[PDB]
Amino acid sequence: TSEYQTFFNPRTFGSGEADCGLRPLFEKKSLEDKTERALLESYIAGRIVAGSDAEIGMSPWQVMLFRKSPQELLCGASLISDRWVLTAAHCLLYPPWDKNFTENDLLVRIGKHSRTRYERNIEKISMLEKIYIHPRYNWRENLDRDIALMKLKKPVAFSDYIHPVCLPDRETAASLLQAGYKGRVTGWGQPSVLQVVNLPIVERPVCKDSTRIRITDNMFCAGYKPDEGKRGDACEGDAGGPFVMKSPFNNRWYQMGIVSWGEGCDRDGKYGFYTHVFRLKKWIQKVIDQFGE
Repeated sequence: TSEYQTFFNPRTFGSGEADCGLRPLFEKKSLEDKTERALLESYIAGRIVAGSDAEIGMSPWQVMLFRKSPQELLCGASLISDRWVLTAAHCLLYPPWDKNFTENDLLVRIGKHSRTRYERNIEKISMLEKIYIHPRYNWRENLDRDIALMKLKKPVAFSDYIHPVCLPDRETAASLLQAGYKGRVTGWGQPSVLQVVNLPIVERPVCKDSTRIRITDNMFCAGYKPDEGKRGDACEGDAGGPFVMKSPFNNRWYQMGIVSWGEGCDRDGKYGFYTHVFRLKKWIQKVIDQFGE
């Protein structure tokens, strides 16, 4: 009994929205992951330090984006439906590096927890029907509008390990997406299981002051001041993967950001910059509706 008003047409979006952002191995079993209370600034088993290993099923919207041949790990991504996947544009299109991947170059692995171990009946491979990149994606400057959608060849089957994440409404965005609230990034970064780091959202004027890159409203930032030592490293989060927050309103995980880039990954305190998913919902709806059926 946790209420959620679906936003998208299941005809174009595929299925998954009504039950989005509730994890089968956690919210559905009345269980909690080892660090989610830390997002509430509450510490129960001791200060963890830096980032740590995710538990089986902690992040069932996690999607890895691979280059087909030769098989190499390109980026993170997130599953928002059985049919649609979110990622960062520069993962696919980056001219300064002569990077321009299309559907045929790529596959996605969904449901993985380890990496030095395959997963029977657990991880799914899936090919891509089509890639959609924001047309005002700016790679020349600041990575403005760093967001892309990828449609799966065939809809994936949801399991305990595969389940989509929710996308925010105005009210959720207005309330969760503010300084001092904490979010969560995940990445593979030699570590051998998916790493989780929790990070506080940083105020816009401080984000603007940490860098000479022009920061636009299509971006937010999270992390700790260059002062602040062994805390939690934003740069652990793989480019294009999700920045997620738990709504106290309804116990649901919402994807607030797409990991775009890191600032000062060579400092004591690192800041992460994220594509503002809510400011882009308009564009996401536009592509799902045009291209989803």
